[PDB]
Amino acid sequence: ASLPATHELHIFGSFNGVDFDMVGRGTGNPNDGYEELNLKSTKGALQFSPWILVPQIFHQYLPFPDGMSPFQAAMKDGSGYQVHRTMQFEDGASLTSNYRYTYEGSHIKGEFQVIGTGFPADGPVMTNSLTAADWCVTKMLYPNDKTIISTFDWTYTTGSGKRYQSTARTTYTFAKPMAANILKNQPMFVFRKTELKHSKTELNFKEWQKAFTDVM
Amino acid sequence: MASLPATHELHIFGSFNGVDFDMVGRGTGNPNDGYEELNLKSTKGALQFSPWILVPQIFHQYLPFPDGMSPFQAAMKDGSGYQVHRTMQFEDGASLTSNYRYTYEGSHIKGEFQVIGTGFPADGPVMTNSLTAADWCVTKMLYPNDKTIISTFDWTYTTGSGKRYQSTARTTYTFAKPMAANILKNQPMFVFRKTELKHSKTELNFKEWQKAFTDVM
Amino acid sequence: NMASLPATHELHIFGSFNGVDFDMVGRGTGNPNDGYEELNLKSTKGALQFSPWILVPQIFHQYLPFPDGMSPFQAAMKDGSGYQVHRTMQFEDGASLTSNYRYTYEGSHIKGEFQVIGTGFPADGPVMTNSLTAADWCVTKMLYPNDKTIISTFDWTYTTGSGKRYQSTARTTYTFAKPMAANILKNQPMFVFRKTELKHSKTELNFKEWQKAFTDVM
Amino acid sequence: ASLPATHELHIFGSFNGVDFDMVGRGTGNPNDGYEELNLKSTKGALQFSPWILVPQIFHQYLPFPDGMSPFQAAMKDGSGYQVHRTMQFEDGASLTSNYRYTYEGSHIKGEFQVIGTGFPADGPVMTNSLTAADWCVTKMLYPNDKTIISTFDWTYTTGSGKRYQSTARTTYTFAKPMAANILKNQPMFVFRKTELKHSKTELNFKEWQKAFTDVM
Ligand SMILES: [Cl-]
Ligand SMILES: [Cl-]
Ligand SMILES: [Cl-]
Ligand SMILES: [Cl-]
Repeated sequence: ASLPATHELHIFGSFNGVDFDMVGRGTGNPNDGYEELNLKSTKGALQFSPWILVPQIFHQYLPFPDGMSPFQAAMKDGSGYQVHRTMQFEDGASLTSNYRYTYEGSHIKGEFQVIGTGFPADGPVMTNSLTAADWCVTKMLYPNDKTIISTFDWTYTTGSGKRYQSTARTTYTFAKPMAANILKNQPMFVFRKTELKHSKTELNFKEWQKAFTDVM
Repeated sequence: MASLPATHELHIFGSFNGVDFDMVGRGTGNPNDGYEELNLKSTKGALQFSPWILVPQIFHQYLPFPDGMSPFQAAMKDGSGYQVHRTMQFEDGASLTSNYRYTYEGSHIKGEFQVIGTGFPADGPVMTNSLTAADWCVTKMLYPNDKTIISTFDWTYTTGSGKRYQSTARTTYTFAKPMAANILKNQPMFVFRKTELKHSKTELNFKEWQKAFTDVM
Repeated sequence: NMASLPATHELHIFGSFNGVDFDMVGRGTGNPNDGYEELNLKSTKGALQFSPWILVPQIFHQYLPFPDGMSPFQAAMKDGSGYQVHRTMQFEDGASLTSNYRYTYEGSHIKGEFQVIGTGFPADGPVMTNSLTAADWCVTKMLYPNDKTIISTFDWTYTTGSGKRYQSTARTTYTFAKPMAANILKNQPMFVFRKTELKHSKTELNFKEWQKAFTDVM
Repeated sequence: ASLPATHELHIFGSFNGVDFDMVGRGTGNPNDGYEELNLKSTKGALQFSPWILVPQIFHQYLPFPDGMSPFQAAMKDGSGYQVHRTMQFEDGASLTSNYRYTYEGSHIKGEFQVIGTGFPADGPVMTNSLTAADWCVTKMLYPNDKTIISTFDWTYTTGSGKRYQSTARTTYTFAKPMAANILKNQPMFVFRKTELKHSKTELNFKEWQKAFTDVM
């Protein structure tokens, strides 16, 4: 019906075969790409660094340079989209996820399944040694009118000073075609910053986004 | 009643390019030589994609090792079991991720497989139903710790045009209890496999042969 | 002494594509205050049997300024210690393109020796059929795992005559003889937005590049 | 014009921008794939683990199950082939190389250029922590009559107990078309074992090879 004002997320799955589950609510601004979110565990203490859930934890808040993003258009007309993300880490770990949304006016309900495996017991994720996520640029292309393929190199800083790297690849599938003005402008880049304050069981997340085809 | 498997059943489901699919069926196998065969039928009408893309998605509990039980077999016997997480990244940009869960009762396996595929082009061999066969394949397995197997292979199909359709496969196995020392000593462990698939748009018959080895010579 | 940011450069670029040798030589200029470069190259061994677009971005980061001052490439030229470049590119159709760049400096002038080896480009692919029409505008990500190394990554795509893009994954390692300055090392990651243009025949090309480094667009 | 009995190698290039150069002589058996090689450094002590020159340091010794490999056939008629190898390591290092050959009867002369970068100072290569190369299966496909694409996951055991991994990819380009009996029989696998006895300045290398399409 309209652009998003609020949202809620049920995020669940497993890391190294041990189940996790978090729920919570959030808000954001569709005019500038800002979004905020609180999450609490429903199954006790998290076994892994909560930073590994960034960027898992809402592009319906992202505007484009000259109008609505395809994500925003898909929310307004109700046809929507599905997300499918893969992340391969330097130390052999793999993190795959799928996002499903439903829309109630200006409210979004997220159901995000997230499966992580192969994270070494002594690596930065399982030892809670991640400190921050690097600022990041995503490259988006449109191989057809109902598909976005997004790529970025994702890196955390760790307590040792070494970075922890992964190669991210995200596919968006739309039920209806994206508008002609979106498809004409390829590639579309998105710069993003994130912040996360976390405990063993709870986290508060913030994101800022800016889309651009050109910086000159 | 602990045993190696004689029969299995599968519920396999998920989506390809945002379109849901669901199949169910039953199979048998020989855990002395890695043979298995499976019949599946669709529960949501005709499949929108090449049934070959469900191989190798569609049971390593049938695989023996050269010196004795595989960790897959050992985890079935004692009932502690394992989970499977597979990622396949295709040459044309498509991605196929999946997650396998099992339950056991004696010599019978019940499989619940979730499979999500996206980014398969409209004119690619998956969506045009142009995959003709799966190449015979060698998997490499390593054990980074006593409860994890990392499996890698280069997965290729033949197509109608003669061009092969390629993907890079990575599979993680996560066990509830430690694998035995006789398993962990032999690294890398390689597995040579062959597959056959007869299919319509609603039904398929799958066969697989397997042979594990550390040394060809 | 003549320690300087670059005004001019020359390039000898050579190696092979699908086992057939090629060799080009030429001269160029640029503006190290805004990242602009222009380069003219001519073949010394006949017609190029591959799309000249496959030599982008092979065909000078000494022209790139950073937002707050010199880039490490500029600083390495200014003091003469310099750097080596090692680039790998893996293409969607299974082709492989690896290269190594060596430089010498005389004041504001750069001499480049670039070795470039391409293999596995299919006979009916867009490179060997001269079907590449342009290179997409592109954002590179740079990180510094130590004081003498830069690791760079980008997803590199061309438009083609068929209408569908030709993709590769690019990874570049820069190795510096002396440590990079602390102010450079503090600002990570450093992104670089770039545009390119290429006019070409089978034996000659005119290349243009525009660059803009940034840690933040907001 | 002959199958190989002996060979010599000049291997050179750099690791992390530092030049290296080795020369030496070897023998092998073209009827079973065995080859042995001894090399000496010409620029003093090597600054890296000599294990990182495996598998860099002669498929002209490899037979196929139905006769000559394409590598053997290319030597026997003199048309030959070029090799182009890329290896991407788990800690961010890259190793690329190019091999050229000339033939003098049953004697091969190899000129191999090897460039390695991004090997961290505390990684297994630069600390000399590699203990052995894992036994390995290569997969070979022929996308056309003059090209072979070789893939393998390459791992060393180390002194820490953790393996050191890379993803290896090799392209062979032939001057003449390979024979029909090769092109139809895809994929071709090759199982190999290696042994290395090394010092800072000298090494003895051994390799055993076996090509197969089916082990049932
Ligand atoms: Cl994304
Ligand atoms: Cl597997
Ligand atoms: Cl770069
Ligand atoms: Cl090889």
